[PDB]
Amino acid sequence: GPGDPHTYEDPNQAVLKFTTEIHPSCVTRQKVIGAGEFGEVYKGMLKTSSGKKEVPVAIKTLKAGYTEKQRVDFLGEAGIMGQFSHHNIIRLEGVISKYKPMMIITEYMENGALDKFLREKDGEFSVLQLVGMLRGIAAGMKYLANMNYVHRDLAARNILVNSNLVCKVSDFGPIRWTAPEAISYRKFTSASDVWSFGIVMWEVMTYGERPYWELSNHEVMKAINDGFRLPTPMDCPSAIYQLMMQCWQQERARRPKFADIVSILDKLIRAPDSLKTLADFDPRVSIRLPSTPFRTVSEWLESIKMQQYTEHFMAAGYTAIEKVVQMTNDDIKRIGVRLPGHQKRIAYSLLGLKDQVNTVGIPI
Ligand SMILES: Nc1ncnc2c1ncn2[C@@H]1O[C@H](COP(=O)(O)OP(=O)(O)CP(=O)(O)O)[C@@H](O)[C@H]1O
Ligand SMILES: [Mg+2]
Repeated sequence: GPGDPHTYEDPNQAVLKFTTEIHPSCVTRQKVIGAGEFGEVYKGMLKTSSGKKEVPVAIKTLKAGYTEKQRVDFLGEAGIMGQFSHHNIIRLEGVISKYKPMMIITEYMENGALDKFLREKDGEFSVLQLVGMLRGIAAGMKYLANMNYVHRDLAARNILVNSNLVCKVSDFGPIRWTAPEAISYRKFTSASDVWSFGIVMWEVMTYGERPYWELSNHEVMKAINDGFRLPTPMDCPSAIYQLMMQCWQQERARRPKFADIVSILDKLIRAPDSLKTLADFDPRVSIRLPSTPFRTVSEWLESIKMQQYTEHFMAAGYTAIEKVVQMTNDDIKRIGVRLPGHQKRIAYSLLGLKDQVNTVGIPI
């Protein structure tokens, strides 16, 4: 579980260790329900034990004529999925790796992909019901982050919905969903997943509108890099749009963590009157212009790419900004910032931080 060693970089080993090899005689294939990258997807039934009643499943298959790399990549997804056990993460029943066709057998999600489901159900849920869907997705992502798993492809199309409307993250083992630092520098983290989650929030509250659909990919690239952002969906609580914008902070360290997101959404759901104030919706607006105070020492340090010293500050008792602004340049040396260039970068930043805490602006 969390904290335990994980196997995210060895597909065959994860298949061996974390999947149940299912005998083909236990699987009954029924109607086709989708087309995947590697082959058709079916609804079916699974006998897990000789003396047990069959249970409904989804059956993902690998197309005939596959290459061995396609086979490894296909089954590798199950090796990842089998390490997870959470209400909002797709549950793996097992795989067939010994006989053709290769199969991945999962719980059946009758309502399919969330973006398609919401378009089919346009306008038919309450805002509160939509926020509960987002809470379920966030809870799954909180679990993945705690499992030190970065998803990299979080989008409404990769959330599946079952008959009880439970939303579950899938797709283990797309510029409009990807954080700026992940596109430009390939820095994928749970914080870039949080960016994606903000996009998912926008997809859900718009009932499956395509993000930045008015724009080409090249225009999306300028938008995200320069700081343009999606405008509010129609009928979107201000608290929910403000959370989207927080997920889309340019500086990844300023984005909320998934544990924070779940707590925020829980508070809103428990007091649903908090959802009644809406963000101003103007149908003529397609994009917001760029937006023009550090909460933690870690945020401040990462803003200047000095996060490698975070624990050095904490251990010495410099755990808040109001403490940091009292630091001399010799204190920085004292706690272990040895490299002169790093001393200089922190010293200069502290000057600006001291300007900030001493700023006064009282309207009369
Ligand atoms: N457990 C499940 N229950 C019900 N339907 C499912 C399902 N798993 C997959 N599907 C259906 O099959 C479709 C495609 O499945 P899936 O997303 O796994 O293919 P894929 O993973 O190859 C796309 P990509 O290559 O972009 O990751 C889904 O849109 C979904 O409708
Ligand atoms: Mg997938």
